[PDB]
Amino acid sequence: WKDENIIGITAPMGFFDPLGLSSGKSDEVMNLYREAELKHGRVAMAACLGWYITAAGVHPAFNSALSSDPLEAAKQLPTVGWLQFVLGCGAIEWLAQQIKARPGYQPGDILGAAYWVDNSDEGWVDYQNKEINNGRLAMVAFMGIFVQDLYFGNYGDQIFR
Amino acid sequence: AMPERLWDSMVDKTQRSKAVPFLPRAVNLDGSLPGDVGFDPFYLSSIPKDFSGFIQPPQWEEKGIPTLYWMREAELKHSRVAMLAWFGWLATDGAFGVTLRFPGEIYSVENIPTAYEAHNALVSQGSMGFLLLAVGFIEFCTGAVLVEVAKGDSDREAGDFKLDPLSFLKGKSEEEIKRMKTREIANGRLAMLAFGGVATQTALEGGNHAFPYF
Amino acid sequence: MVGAEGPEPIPFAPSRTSKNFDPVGFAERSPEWLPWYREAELKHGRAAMLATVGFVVPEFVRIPGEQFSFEAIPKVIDAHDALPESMIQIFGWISFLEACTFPAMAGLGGKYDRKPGDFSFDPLGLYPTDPEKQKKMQLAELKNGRLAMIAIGGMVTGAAVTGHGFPYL
Amino acid sequence: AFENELGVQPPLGFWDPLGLLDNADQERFDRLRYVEIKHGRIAMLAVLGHITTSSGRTLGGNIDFSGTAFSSIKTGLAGLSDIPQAGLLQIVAFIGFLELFVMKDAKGTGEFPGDFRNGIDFGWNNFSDEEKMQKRAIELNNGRAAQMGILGLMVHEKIGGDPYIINELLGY
Amino acid sequence: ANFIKPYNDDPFVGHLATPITSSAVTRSLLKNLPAYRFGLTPLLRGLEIGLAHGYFLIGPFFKLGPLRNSEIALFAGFLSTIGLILILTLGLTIYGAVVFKEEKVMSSANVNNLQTKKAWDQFKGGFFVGACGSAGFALICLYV
Ligand code: CLA
Ligand code: CLA
Ligand code: CLA
Ligand code: CLA
Ligand code: CLA
Ligand SMILES: CC(=O)O[C@H]1CC(C)(C)C(=C=C/C(C)=C/C=C/C(C)=C/C=C/C=C(C)/C=C/C=C(\C)C(=O)C[C@@]23O[C@]2(C)C[C@@H](O)CC3(C)C)[C@](C)(O)C1
Ligand SMILES: CC(=O)O[C@H]1CC(C)(C)C(=C=C/C(C)=C/C=C/C(C)=C/C=C/C=C(C)/C=C/C=C(\C)C(=O)C[C@@]23O[C@]2(C)C[C@@H](O)CC3(C)C)[C@](C)(O)C1
Ligand code: KC1
Ligand SMILES: CC1=C(/C=C/C(C)=C/C=C/C(C)=C/C=C/C=C(C)/C=C/C=C(C)/C=C/C2=C(C)CCCC2(C)C)C(C)(C)CCC1
Repeated sequence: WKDENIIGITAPMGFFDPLGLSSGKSDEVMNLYREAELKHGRVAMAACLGWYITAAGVHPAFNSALSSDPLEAAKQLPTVGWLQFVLGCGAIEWLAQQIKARPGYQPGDILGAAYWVDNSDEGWVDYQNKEINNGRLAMVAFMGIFVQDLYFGNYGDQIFR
Repeated sequence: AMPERLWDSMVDKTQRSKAVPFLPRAVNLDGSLPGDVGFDPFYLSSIPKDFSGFIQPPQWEEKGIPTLYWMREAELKHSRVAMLAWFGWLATDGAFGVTLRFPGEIYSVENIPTAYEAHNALVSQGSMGFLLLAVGFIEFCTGAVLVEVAKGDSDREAGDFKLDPLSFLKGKSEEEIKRMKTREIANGRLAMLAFGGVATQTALEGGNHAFPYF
Repeated sequence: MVGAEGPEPIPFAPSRTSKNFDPVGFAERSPEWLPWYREAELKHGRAAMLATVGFVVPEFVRIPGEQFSFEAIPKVIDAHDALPESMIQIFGWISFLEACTFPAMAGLGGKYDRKPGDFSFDPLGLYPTDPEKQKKMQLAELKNGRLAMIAIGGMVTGAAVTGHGFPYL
Repeated sequence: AFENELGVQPPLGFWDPLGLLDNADQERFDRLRYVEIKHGRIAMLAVLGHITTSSGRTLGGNIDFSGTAFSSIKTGLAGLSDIPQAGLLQIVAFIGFLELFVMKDAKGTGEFPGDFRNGIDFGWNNFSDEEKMQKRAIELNNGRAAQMGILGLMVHEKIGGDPYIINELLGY
Repeated sequence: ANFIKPYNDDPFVGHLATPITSSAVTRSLLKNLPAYRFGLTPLLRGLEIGLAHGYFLIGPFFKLGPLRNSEIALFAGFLSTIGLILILTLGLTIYGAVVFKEEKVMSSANVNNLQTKKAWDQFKGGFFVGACGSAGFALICLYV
């Protein structure tokens, strides 16, 4: 699986896998790992962007809150405003299970782009690396800004601002 | 990571540098230049960029300077300026016995007590602005050569100008020239760090402005 | 494990031995990281040996200066936070030595000719002539470093618990 | 090797992330099975002795001669100091005497790890071989799920007020 | 890379296969809608469709109605959803009465086919049950 799924292998650490979490595993558990990693990166990339915009000031619908750990988790109402969102992500997950039980499917290809590209166009391979490398930088960065607000009071930039 | 790494075309994994024996020698260093012990722990000589682009842009024509050559040319100019600047900074402070100052009231002790306030004081007056123009003329008349050597049209050594008015080296064996050249470099190196010392201490919270600056 | 020395007859206190000590199998899983692992194990051991004696000598000696003194600081565990002008400075010069190490790390492995840990650092001349004594020589550095890694983790954690003198008892 | 056993089922399949079974023989695994079951058999009873106390159904009367009551003792870790000392000494000596003698395979004729039946069949051959493997997996999965339940109940009662983190939402 | 090719490898056919037409999202979504799902009686096809339409046709009648500000704002509009469904069903009856042809041979091995006269009638009656029932369902859900 390591030699057929070249996406994710870059110059800083060509196939960085210390601790042997990947050593001698079936495809089905391996394909789970890649589909988990891509899902974590996508959510973290969208969380980072959604956290910076609410932090920077522009929080548009009802004008409620600037710090966005208050806005969501103490303040936004549990009964409906969180129920629906999780329900709406649940229908996307259900839809993606129908996506996964088809022939010729990649570990993380919801759009079904493998119908137009066979992964041997480097530009495709190269662009995919851009998504996943960024996704990786976003997972650590969301954890960095979440601990920063869970513990301290500062929720914005501590490095440049 | 599956291209051919850039660490191989610029690191030479066969020999080792005289300075820092645990690192391999950079490819452009030799024993050829004066004052050389193979010292380049950051592998700067090995950067494959044309640093003559700063003077003339690379889009003007085909052309390329060796990176090592441009560095030596810099290091000589950094040496020469620092040998004079350290010497000139102390001499106007009276570190050699006599407080050496230009004739005239404007450059005397009463208007400028020590060299530390000579840059800001002379900048307002204009004598500083005049020296900027005078250096500017020389730099422009001497930095065009870098272009010639980068076009392969010259066989001039780095930092070499026919400036030997007292004929120190006319007819000296290459062993004699190389040793003399090493003196320009070793004394220049010590004076680059001497000026960095003097300019730094003299600007912290304490620190005097006497001949000794500690 | 073969060639690279280190596993040798020292009985562990549970009924096992260190004749080949790799419980979770880092040798067979990712053996390309083996030169990085030895190089790590060394640098952790070298700094722990120096920091062990670095706790011994500042009990009775105290180099001349007002900034650190017994009257200035009685508890040598507090020299970290109360001399920060010397702290950044030691940190600054280590960063000059660690920075010239990068290109040795960048070709750590089969590309550069050197074995991990092996600076060309022998001014006095004490590394011996033949393998029989040389492998014994490299082995004595490993155990002394490993004994010193576990040492200062017991020394520093002891001093926060007991708050006492040098053998802590 | 050990990928088609009782304990392997959907959704996760054969779930060995850390890799303990990459260098396991028969003997290495039979120790892992025998006690993960035992960890589960504790935790499933740790759900039963626990729910009925927080629901309030307590034993009638006092506890001893000297007059401690069952209703006064709270639920969770804080109730361990309300029980008397010699009362805790009878419980620990019980569960000591349990595993030393009677939770034991002394005949050597156990069919599997976790079998304490000791050759006295209770109607286990009444089960067909598929029904045998069904009931052995239900105990295990309820064993595995109760471990994370009690680890829930111990950590949430220490952090928060009640252990029932899932009954905390939508009104206690 | 190219994300646009002729549909079904037929360059002269007048269609383009784009990510809006044939991608994994739009393939699995359209294949599970009741007008295209495998394994549905034409009654069931019409039932579901009707169940999902009568429920939201409610909204604009109850809110922006001529009697929206009265104590009988819910009644006014529910009645007018039924009148909308009667017009839509009437368009379904007439469409199938003219598009499909009656069958001579009693021969019928596919009783499941939707594009037939017999099945369209079942499909039309399922739409009317599901749309009046979903109109009544949010009559209960809004009366709160
Ligand atoms: C960080 C320090 C460090 C590092 C990098 C190494 C590296 C190495 N050791 Mg080593 N060792 C150390 C400290 C270290 N040692 C200490 C303190 C002891 C004394 C107990 C030993 C005793 C020891 C023996 C007896 C042997 C080795 C061997 C080896 C080599 C092969 C094993 C391997 O790759 O695993 C190292 C890979 C790592 C990723 C390092 C482990 C770091 C873990 C993940 C930290 C996790 C926490 C840890 C359990 C500490 C507990 C404290 C607390 C958190 C509970 C390798 C070069 C073998 C050898 O020489 O092979 C030729 C061998 O026989 N080691
Ligand atoms: C959910 C998070 C997650 C997941 C599931 C993966 C999974 C994977 N990564 Mg990966 N990675 C991640 C996060 C993740 N990574 C992050 C944040 C980084 C940046 C350092 C990377 C950097 C990275 C590189 C450079 C490479 C991979 C590769 C791989 C694949 C092969 C290695 C493997 O099997 O690990 C399995 C991973 C898991 C089973 C989950 C990790 C378990 C964690 C929880 C252990 C402890 C977490 C950590 C120590 C917490 C402390 C830090 C902080 C966040 C608290 C595999 C699909 C390789 C690849 O692409 O091959 C094609 C590869 O070259 N990853
Ligand atoms: C983890 C992702 C995430 C989560 C949980 C939230 C959660 C929240 N955001 Mg937020 N947001 C996000 C990402 C997220 N945001 C991103 C990426 C942006 C940049 C566009 C924003 C921009 C933003 C603003 C300006 C505001 C919030 C607000 C809110 C709150 C109300 C929900 C809302 O109105 O969102 C609005 C934004 C969205 C609903 C878009 C986010 C979802 C993306 C990923 C769209 C993807 C949908 C799907 C992939 C495509 C299907 C449909 C499509 C094909 C047509 C809620 C606390 C308000 C708030 O509470 O302020 C304090 C508020 O003022 N959001
Ligand atoms: C790096 C060299 C350097 C620099 C930048 C300065 C700069 C300064 N000196 Mg100074 N000085 C130096 C070396 C230097 N000195 C040396 C080496 C000596 C001793 C021999 C002195 C002796 C000295 C005295 C005695 C005094 C100064 C003073 C001053 C200040 C005003 C001078 C002025 O405006 O220019 C006016 C001078 C000129 C315009 C002279 C012409 C300079 C030419 C154009 C330079 C180009 C030739 C150069 C040698 C390179 C040759 C070409 C090259 C390719 C080889 C100014 C801060 C005055 C002051 O304020 O003291 C506090 C003052 O009284 N200097
Ligand atoms: C892991 C097991 C466990 C533990 C440690 C506790 C701990 C506690 N319980 Mg509790 N309890 C549990 C299970 C547990 N409970 C079960 C299984 C039930 C219902 C039968 C209850 C019902 C219960 C009541 C009704 C009361 C307590 C009370 C108490 C407290 C005082 C001790 C006492 O009187 O025990 C009482 C123990 C029991 C009534 C039953 C113990 C059953 C054990 C777990 C069976 C396991 C051994 C068994 C012989 C195995 C059979 C194998 C077979 C094949 C031979 C204490 C906090 C009292 C209190 O003060 O409340 C706070 C009280 O009034 N418990
Ligand atoms: C007038 C007069 O004299 O009356 C007075 C007398 C007196 C004495 C004062 C009285 C009293 C109080 C009494 C009698 C109180 C009794 C209290 C009692 C009897 C309390 C049992 C707890 C059992 C537990 C916790 C079991 C845990 C069981 C555990 C933790 C297990 O999981 C066992 C496990 O085994 C499995 C299943 C399988 C094994 O593989 C693994 C293990 C071993 C771990 C009264 C009532 O007031 C009346
Ligand atoms: C005749 C005789 O004398 O003896 C016979 C009697 C009899 C009956 C035949 C016997 C038997 C077999 C028995 C007793 C078998 C028992 C099996 C049993 C009791 C199995 C429990 C599983 C519980 C699980 C998995 C719970 C997970 C619970 C989890 C993961 C939770 O979520 C906890 C949660 O709490 C949080 C953290 C928060 C709240 O938001 C939500 C909830 C509450 C949901 C014996 C042994 O043969 C002895
Ligand atoms: C600390 C200073 C340090 C710098 C500053 C630096 C910078 C670059 N590294 Mg490098 N590096 C390490 C140290 C440093 N690297 C270490 C310790 C490792 C082992 C973990 C390491 C590993 C690799 C691999 C595997 C590759 C690699 C490359 C380049 C590259 C050119 C990019 C370009 O211009 O295309 C640049 C600028 C790639 C190459 O040569 O080809 C594409 C390549 O595969 N590196
Ligand atoms: C906006 C949007 C969207 C969309 C969505 C939608 C479009 C939805 C819809 C929904 C709907 C539209 C729903 C519906 C529902 C319905 C219902 C819920 C019904 C019910 C019914 C019932 C239950 C029944 C009834 C009845 C009958 C039939 C008979 C008689 C009796 C009764 C009355 C009971 C998306 C995702 C794209 C994205 C984002 C945005």
